[PDB]
Amino acid sequence: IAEFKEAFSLFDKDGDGTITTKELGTVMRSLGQNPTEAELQDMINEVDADGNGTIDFPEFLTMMARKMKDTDSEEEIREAFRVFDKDGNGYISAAELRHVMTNLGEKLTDEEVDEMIREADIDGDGQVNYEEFVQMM
Amino acid sequence: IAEFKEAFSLFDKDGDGTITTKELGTVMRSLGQNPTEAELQDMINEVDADGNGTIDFPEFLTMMARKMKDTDSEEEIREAFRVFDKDGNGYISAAELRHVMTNLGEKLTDEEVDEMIREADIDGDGQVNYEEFVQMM
Amino acid sequence: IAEFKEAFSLFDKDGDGTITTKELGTVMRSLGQNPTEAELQDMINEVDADGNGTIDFPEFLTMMARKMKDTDSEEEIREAFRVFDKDGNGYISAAELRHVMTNLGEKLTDEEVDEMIREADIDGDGQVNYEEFVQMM
Amino acid sequence: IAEFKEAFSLFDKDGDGTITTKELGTVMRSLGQNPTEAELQDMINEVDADGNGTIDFPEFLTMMARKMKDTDSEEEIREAFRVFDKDGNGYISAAELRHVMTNLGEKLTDEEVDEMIREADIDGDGQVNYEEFVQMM
Amino acid sequence: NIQGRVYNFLERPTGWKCFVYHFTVFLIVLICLIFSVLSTIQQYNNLATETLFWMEIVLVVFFGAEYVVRLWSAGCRSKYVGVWGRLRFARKPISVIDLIVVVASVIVLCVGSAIRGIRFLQILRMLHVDRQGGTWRLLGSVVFIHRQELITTLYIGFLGLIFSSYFVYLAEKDAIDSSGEYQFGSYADALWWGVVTVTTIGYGDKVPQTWIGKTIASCFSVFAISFFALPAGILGSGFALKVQQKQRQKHFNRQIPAAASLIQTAWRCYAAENPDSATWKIEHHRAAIKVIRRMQYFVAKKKFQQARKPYDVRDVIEQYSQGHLNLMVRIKELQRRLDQSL
Amino acid sequence: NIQGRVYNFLERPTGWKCFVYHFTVFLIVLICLIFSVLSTIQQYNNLATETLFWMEIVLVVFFGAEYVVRLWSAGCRSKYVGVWGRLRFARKPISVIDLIVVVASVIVLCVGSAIRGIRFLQILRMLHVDRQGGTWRLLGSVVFIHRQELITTLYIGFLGLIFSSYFVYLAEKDAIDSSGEYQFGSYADALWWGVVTVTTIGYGDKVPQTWIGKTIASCFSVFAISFFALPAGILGSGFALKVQQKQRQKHFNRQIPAAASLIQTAWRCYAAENPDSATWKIEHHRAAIKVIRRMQYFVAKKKFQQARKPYDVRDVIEQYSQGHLNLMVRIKELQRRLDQSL
Amino acid sequence: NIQGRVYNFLERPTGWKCFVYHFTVFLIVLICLIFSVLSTIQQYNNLATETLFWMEIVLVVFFGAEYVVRLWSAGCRSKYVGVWGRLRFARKPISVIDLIVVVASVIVLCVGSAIRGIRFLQILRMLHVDRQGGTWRLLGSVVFIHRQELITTLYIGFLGLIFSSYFVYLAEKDAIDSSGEYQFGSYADALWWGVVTVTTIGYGDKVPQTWIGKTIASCFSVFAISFFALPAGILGSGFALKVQQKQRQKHFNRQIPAAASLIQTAWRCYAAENPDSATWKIEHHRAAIKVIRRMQYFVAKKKFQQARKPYDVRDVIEQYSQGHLNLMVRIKELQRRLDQSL
Amino acid sequence: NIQGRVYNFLERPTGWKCFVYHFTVFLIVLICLIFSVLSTIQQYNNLATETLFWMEIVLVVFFGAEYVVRLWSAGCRSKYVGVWGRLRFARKPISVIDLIVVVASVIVLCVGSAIRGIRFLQILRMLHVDRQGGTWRLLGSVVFIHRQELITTLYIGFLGLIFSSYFVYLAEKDAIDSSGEYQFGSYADALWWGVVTVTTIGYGDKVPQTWIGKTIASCFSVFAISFFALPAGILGSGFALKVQQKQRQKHFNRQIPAAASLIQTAWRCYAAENPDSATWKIEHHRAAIKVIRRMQYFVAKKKFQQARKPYDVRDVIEQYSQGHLNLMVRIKELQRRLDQSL
Ligand SMILES: COc1ccc(-c2csc(NC(=O)[C@H]3CCCCN3S(=O)(=O)c3ccc(C)cc3)n2)cc1
Ligand SMILES: COc1ccc(-c2csc(NC(=O)[C@H]3CCCCN3S(=O)(=O)c3ccc(C)cc3)n2)cc1
Ligand SMILES: COc1ccc(-c2csc(NC(=O)[C@H]3CCCCN3S(=O)(=O)c3ccc(C)cc3)n2)cc1
Ligand SMILES: [Ca+2]
Ligand SMILES: [Ca+2]
Ligand SMILES: [Ca+2]
Ligand SMILES: [Ca+2]
Ligand SMILES: [Ca+2]
Ligand SMILES: [Ca+2]
Ligand SMILES: [Ca+2]
Ligand SMILES: [Ca+2]
Ligand SMILES: [Ca+2]
Ligand SMILES: [Ca+2]
Ligand SMILES: [Ca+2]
Ligand SMILES: [Ca+2]
Repeated sequence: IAEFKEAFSLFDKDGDGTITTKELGTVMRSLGQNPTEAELQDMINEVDADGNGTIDFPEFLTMMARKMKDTDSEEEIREAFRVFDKDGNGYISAAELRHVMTNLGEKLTDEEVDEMIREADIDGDGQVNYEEFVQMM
Repeated sequence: IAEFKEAFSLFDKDGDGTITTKELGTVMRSLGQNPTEAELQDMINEVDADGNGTIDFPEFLTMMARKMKDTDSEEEIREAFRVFDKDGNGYISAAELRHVMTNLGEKLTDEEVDEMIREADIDGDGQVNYEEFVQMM
Repeated sequence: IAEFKEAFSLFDKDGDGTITTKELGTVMRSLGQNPTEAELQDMINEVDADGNGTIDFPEFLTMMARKMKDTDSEEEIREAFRVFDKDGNGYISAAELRHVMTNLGEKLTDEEVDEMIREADIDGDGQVNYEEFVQMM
Repeated sequence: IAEFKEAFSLFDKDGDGTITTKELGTVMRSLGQNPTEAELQDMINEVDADGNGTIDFPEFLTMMARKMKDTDSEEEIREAFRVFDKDGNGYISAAELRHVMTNLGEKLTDEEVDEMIREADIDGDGQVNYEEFVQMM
Repeated sequence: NIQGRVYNFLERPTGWKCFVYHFTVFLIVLICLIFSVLSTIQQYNNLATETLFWMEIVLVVFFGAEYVVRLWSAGCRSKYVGVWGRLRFARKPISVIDLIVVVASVIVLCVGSAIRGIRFLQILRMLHVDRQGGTWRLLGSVVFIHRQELITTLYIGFLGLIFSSYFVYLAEKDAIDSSGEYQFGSYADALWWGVVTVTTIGYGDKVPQTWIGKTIASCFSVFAISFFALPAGILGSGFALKVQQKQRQKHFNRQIPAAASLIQTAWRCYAAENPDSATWKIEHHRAAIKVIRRMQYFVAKKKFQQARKPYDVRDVIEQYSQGHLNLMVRIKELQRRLDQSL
Repeated sequence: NIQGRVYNFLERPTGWKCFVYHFTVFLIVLICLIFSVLSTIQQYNNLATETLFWMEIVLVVFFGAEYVVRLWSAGCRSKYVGVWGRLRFARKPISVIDLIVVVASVIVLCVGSAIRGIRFLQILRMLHVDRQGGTWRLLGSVVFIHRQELITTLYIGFLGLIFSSYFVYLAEKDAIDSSGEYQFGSYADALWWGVVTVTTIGYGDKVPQTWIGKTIASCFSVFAISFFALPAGILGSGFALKVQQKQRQKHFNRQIPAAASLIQTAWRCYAAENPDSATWKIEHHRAAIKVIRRMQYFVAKKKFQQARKPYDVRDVIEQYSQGHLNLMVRIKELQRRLDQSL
Repeated sequence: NIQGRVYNFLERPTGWKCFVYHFTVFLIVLICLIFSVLSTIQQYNNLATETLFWMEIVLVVFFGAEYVVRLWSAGCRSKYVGVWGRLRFARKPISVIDLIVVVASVIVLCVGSAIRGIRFLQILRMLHVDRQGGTWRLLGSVVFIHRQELITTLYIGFLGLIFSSYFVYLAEKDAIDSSGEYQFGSYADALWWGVVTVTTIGYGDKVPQTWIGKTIASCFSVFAISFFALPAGILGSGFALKVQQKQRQKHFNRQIPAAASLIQTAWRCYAAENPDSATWKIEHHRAAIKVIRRMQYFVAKKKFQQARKPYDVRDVIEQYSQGHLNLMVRIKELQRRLDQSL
Repeated sequence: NIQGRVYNFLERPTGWKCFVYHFTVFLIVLICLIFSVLSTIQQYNNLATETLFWMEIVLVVFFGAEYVVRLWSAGCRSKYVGVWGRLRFARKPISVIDLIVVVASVIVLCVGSAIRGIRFLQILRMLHVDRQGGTWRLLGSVVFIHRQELITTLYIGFLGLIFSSYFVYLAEKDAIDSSGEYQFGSYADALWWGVVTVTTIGYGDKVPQTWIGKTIASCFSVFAISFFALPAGILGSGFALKVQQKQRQKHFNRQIPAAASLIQTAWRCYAAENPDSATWKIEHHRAAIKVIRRMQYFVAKKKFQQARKPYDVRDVIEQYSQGHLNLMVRIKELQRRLDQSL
């Protein structure tokens, strides 16, 4: 509860009580992510509960309230992994997973790829059971 | 009747007998509203009876002829207040109404918000019956 | 037949055997109409039989081949006049016709408006029978 | 197999192992075709198997794997020639074919037009059987 | 103006006055039809003949007066002027129907009084309420739009009916039923049964008796009832799509500039023929002027057609391509101007 | 708050509690109806009268209590306040149906005990489950949307029925069947047969006997069964398109700014009437202010209507035209500024 | 040219001459079929045999001449050249049908004269009017498009029919009706009744007698008539959507550039194989050239497919994304040039 | 790999081998069902019992072997691992159906031999061909999508049936027919007649006799047959629209980047919980990082959902608004830079 106000005020940096696209972009630049205006607008739309155009503290509270472990979220992750999964089965090669994670879509580095494969392929095999991986998540 | 010609000529300021987007924008700037070209075009489209692109005196007369107290207009206001109204009931908190009026959509100031709440919540209660408010309107 | 080649070559002015948007625009500017690129493109699309992008002599011949007196064209003119015609009848006031011709859509001058009303209202009455006018056309 | 790597590396010119729109455009400029960004994007989309945005060596291998002699491709060529073919029959005049090839769509020169007509009209007649031409292809 | 008002009140209803007038006329016609049914009933003829005759006289006088006043008021519109215009209006099928009903009723009541005319005229006069053709016109438009699929359905259904009826006729040609009567005595009877089954009525007077006939009837029924009920679904989906596009149409204020442009271009083309005219305000130059005016007329006609037709994705993409080309041209002009400056 | 909660639980179900409550009530009503059917069966009346009476007493007490508590809870919403508001709520047809059922059951059980009331009241009370009208409202909306085509279909079908029935009546007026009974004794019987055939029921009690009648029946059946089954297809396609557009609608977070703007503009227009008010923050100037506020109200109303209505290609093209005009104006401004500089 | 004209007049009707020719041929075939029905009628055979034989001789001679002239005229198109091309044309099902009808009629009239051939040949020759397959092709296309849902409907309907028929057979296995006959004597009879009920025919020869059977029949009828009438609605909606998209298609002048580009790219790819050719106008360079030509061929094929297919929102969004990327790139170029200048 | 290949060949057919295998199995089941029908026929039991028993033994052995091999091959997919995974696979309804059929057939043939099991098991085993549920799943999806309108139709139809049946029962309660039997002896019989009429079957066993009953039946038939045939049209239009949107869907190469982004964002959010991890590559800063990662996860999920869902006008307008805002911002930046320079 208390940390929510501090986190909300952390993005503020001006004490106006409201978060805007420019404010979030400046915070992201200070962090060092180098975002774009389209990404900023998409994020503001996705977190904006009412849709007025800015981010309010009640909206931030609602966004914190909605979280992981949702059945819909687990199903979405499962079917995304299935789409990545050829042969219609539940197994994908570690090399193929590494290649797709490091090239396709978002870019990842060697250390995070190694952590991902370590957390996924717990056993010493060339395949990863994404169902059990998601269940572990 | 006579005031319609004076009002129509007031927006003219050039005696050409026709109102255009630039003319209306200049009038709005002189008034001090600071509008935009999109708003000007939308207003011209909404008042333009034939749709040629400009505003004529017969069109202004028709716009004056169409007015409030319409059953459709009352229904529209009622359902807008219902959309603003949570719990599906007919009551909304005065604080919530003040917040939504001052932040969401059009911006309003303290004096006009006070007048609105005074005209709405006639009795000393924290709820406003928008049905009776619209009927009073 | 012979005049078609001369007319086609008149728009050419460069002897390349093909009419283009820029060529037609230059011809229109020399005539003194002051057109726009959108109008030029629409005209080229409407006269372009194959749709390649330019105007050929066979296409000009086809355009000359298609002409007035078509039943579809007469019906189109009739229903356009009906749309201009209030009361659902076949009669429109001469003053209303003059106003709509001089203001709405294409602009016309006093002499051409006078010729139009003279050719339409043959009899000394304040109404014009557009059916008989089109039949006379 | 070996020539595929050399051909893929030929478009590379930078040894990064991936072909991009700018790289392909530079290769095309060096060749001397003078392309456009829209054409480059369309080509990249058409050869991009996954759709990430760039061209990979497995995608180039798949593109090489898919080739001519397909029944769908032959049917497409046949119906395109039929669309070019008036009278609903299978014969088109050599002069009309020459005109459409040299003017409509892609531009061709005298030598290539002569080669095309020589390969199409094997016999000394003014008509070309596009069915037999495609079968010969 | 009174002529136009009465013509509107009698042929183009707009208010509750015209609505109640038409409703009362239709209700009177329906009451007369019901009394005709009662008269046709063998036990209720003597007590109904007199009232039927009186109501017929009243209704024929009323319809004669209505037809006379409608003919008088038909001259409001410019299309109907003078004797020739009145004749052109009377040539319309609804006016022809009214005239035929009036003359037949008058001659029948002059002859009379047992006659089938006093009933068939009521049957035909129940059709008089279809003023302006606002129903038959819609039905014909939809049928003409769907003609290809409707003909396909009719042909497939008829061919299946013929073939299956012949097969069942071969199957049960000599199948005597319990009542000692040949259920399928001839291909005509078999075809009647086939029509009944494909129309999914099932009277039950003719039913197959042998197992071959039963199997053939079952298979053909399952594979042809869909085809013989297809027009209902086709017309229903057509009506729904038509009303959806009707509610999706643009407002009537977006057609006025297009109509104005079309009329102006047509007038310019017409005046181009006359050498001495006021249209010559901005030999070979005259030919160029008339060609340009013809092109303007064509483009105006196309624009009017597109504006009248409901908005489409092809219209959207065309307009966007035009705007994008304009923006690209202007940006190219700015680029070349900047290059010239620097 | 408890009043609002109980009103929601009794009239606007939202959870499994309300779902199971309504399901149990409907199941009890259905059980009572089945027992009424058993009582109406001549052989199962003495063993069912007592249980029917007891269940009727229990159910009438339960429904009286439910109506009383619903009337008490109807005051949660602002529309129903005081005696007048409670009367306005009771004026609703469903409340009227419940009150009529309650009073009729009470008076019937006070009089009683062979009576048709104890069954017709169950028949009418099976309708009580249609709370909020979430079914009849949808049906009425779709019928009113498709009214034109529905009326066209009804008129064409009725006219075809009448004409074909008369033709068949003329064909087989004197066709004695095997059982020695006139199949078509009168136009009334012929019309009954026509209704049966167009509705595609085929009872078989009246079947044509002469070949002229058979041919006419076949042709008219093939050409009119589609029209008399058309409303099913029309309503089905309408329902499918309506649900497709419902699933295509925009989210509820896109209507809030439009509603806010509409309310603000309406309040500004209302306050413009009062001369001394806080709304005078940015004679002739007052008239200009009120005209501008009226224009803002109109444009806000139109924007709200467009936002509420599902997205359309006309909305897309309008928005693109607005954006393109904005971009063109700004590029023109940049061009003129550059020309001024150089 | 006369060969092409006669082929068009005989197989691809375009004018009222061909329309009236086909109408007359179809009317003659229908008249012959009606006379065959009259002959099959037991009381109208002696007075119709001679005219049937004469009309059959005339029609077989006419159809033989028509087939001969059609075979002669089939050589206009390039696909049919020489003996092999004529054989390929004759291999088409319609030509096969005509040849079979001709040979069967000739052999039947040579043998003859009571025979079923003189009627079944008329039944099969009523199919000859379906020239070019403009009906069966459309039906097959729609069925193949909807195959998944059609198979789902057929499977669900058949399974429901089987299960409900078995349940009713168990219910009324020993239910003797009034006429002293077992209505459901075996599962075969119960299955016949089930087929009748699901097809919604209702012959009435077999009707349930026990209350369990009546209840099961009612429930299954209400829950399966919709499924067994589903194909009618599916095909109707499919036809309506197909005709809507057909009327929404782009004009034929928007496919010409795409076809030209496809042909040019295909020819370039073909000529790339030959080392010495005129196509080498702008080893490793040759491989790059052929790869680029292959890519051009693929993109041209995709563009042609998109142009041929009716305009879609995906096409609109793709084109807008391309244009927006172009504009963004050019604006970036202008920005970098301005930064370099200043 | 052989386990996966055999699982694909036995449960997810892809080639003509699997197609012909399933076709042969279904044909054998259908042949066994036909022989069971012949056995149920009273005159064809002694000559069919032995072959029915032999075919049943062969088929039960074959299906036991098929179930065993399917259970062995179900371990290819990761969802089914070990004993618990095999049990989870067997818990699926189709596997349950197969197991029940196998055990019932084994116990029946061990007991046996006149029994209804040898037929009801065939009836239930005809359902075994519905592998993967590719039919029932589609039907359930469409029904769940249209549930609101389907419930509305069912409720309106049932209420109309009840009310009209009661009215007709009141009309013809004492109408003795020609055969001296009460056509409507009780409300149960009247309700059976009402069900028959609304389902449009028309058995003809119960037909109204009095004119009041005939009129009520006609009016209610015309006004309720459409409602009781509505589900056919609703489901047909739903299937057609679903297949149209299916053919309008985007290609599978447009979902890969969205899935990649979703997986990456989910992994980042998961790793944010662990303090010491490699994800900390670009206290309060940690909270900001995790909030930003949560926002990225949400936007990636929304983008993936939009990409998976077929393209829509709302998607088009959203994308255009984003692009227009980007262009406007960049043009504003250029304008302010130019103003600063000059
Ligand atoms: C619910 O169960 C189903 C499942 C599928 C359908 C369905 C839709 S379309 C279709 N094709 C048909 O009904 C076509 C094509 C396939 C063979 C049967 N005919 S033929 O009778 O017209 C017919 C009859 C006689 C002659 C001389 C020619 C043609 N069959 C209907 C109900
Ligand atoms: C599968 O085979 C087919 C093929 C086509 C159709 C079909 C669709 S629309 C249509 N036009 C009709 O059914 C219209 C128009 C054409 C003539 C017949 N009527 S009338 O009976 O209403 C009728 C009856 C009595 C009176 C006094 C007036 C009008 N006929 C139906 C089934
Ligand atoms: C107007 O009143 C209405 C209301 C709703 C509908 C409706 C639409 S879809 C649907 N689902 C059905 O009809 C499905 C699913 C629900 C249970 C009944 N079946 S089963 O008979 O096919 C059937 C029969 C036998 C066997 C062995 C398996 C399946 N029921 C129909 C009419
Ligand atoms: Ca802020
Ligand atoms: Ca907000
Ligand atoms: Ca693993
Ligand atoms: Ca002006
Ligand atoms: Ca205006
Ligand atoms: Ca209040
Ligand atoms: Ca040129
Ligand atoms: Ca051209
Ligand atoms: Ca005049
Ligand atoms: Ca690269
Ligand atoms: Ca790639
Ligand atoms: Ca050749």
